Amino acid sequence: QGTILLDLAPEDKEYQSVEEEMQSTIREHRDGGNAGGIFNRYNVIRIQKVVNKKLRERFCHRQKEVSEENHNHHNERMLFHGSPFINAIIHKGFDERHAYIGGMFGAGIYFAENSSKSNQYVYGIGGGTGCPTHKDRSCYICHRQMLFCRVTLGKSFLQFSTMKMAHAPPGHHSVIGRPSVNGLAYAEYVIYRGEQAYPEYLITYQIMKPE
Ligand SMILES: CC1(C)OC(=O)N([C@H]2CC[C@H](c3cnc(N)c(-c4ncccn4)c3)CC2)[C@H]1c1ccccc1
Ligand SMILES: [Zn+2]
Repeated sequence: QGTILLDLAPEDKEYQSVEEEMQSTIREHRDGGNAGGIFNRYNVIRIQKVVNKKLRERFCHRQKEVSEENHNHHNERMLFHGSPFINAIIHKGFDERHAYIGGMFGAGIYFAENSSKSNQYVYGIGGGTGCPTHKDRSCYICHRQMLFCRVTLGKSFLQFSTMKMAHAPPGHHSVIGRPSVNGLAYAEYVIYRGEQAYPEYLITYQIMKPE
């Protein structure tokens, strides 16, 4: 009924596959490490498959709708997501009702192809005040969580800024904020319907200090 978390073993190719994507999508960010910490690698301590009959089924039902309106192409894609609400997400699914127009963001759920981008948000916008125990955005002690999700993008509307969007434009199912000068540095994939993202993998890790 609820969700069941399935431990993958490091010997399992799926485990290796998921970690590789994470480690390899670490990229340098213009903030000197202020948001997600200074690190050149992660210590992946755990990777669990998220199994939830209800959620999978809703996700599949939505994927079919988007498909009929996108010429039978649901445009599914694997993307990362980091936020202080992962534990809620893996049990109740993504819920746009917690997405609000504010600051540099529209009322949608944001994803990223780069694991280090998602890491910048695990403790809040701009990293917030860091981990709860040491209030350190660069804590190497506390364990972090991020999701490698299945994301139904359907027909994406491309634009430079995504901060005052309430829903995907007419005819579309997602919005991609693209790089610009004086703008974004990495593309941001946004959905406005929770059902368009299934949290396939729960990644437990720590950023490692440089050597
Ligand atoms: C900047 C935004 C646009 O990028 C996101 O992806 N955000 C999501 C993160 C998670 C959130 C969310 C999505 N699904 C949920 N299910 C819950 C959630 N929270 C509390 C209780 C129950 N559920 C929260 C909505 C916006 C936002 C966000 C908000 C605050 C911190 C980090 C990230
Ligand atoms: Zn800490």
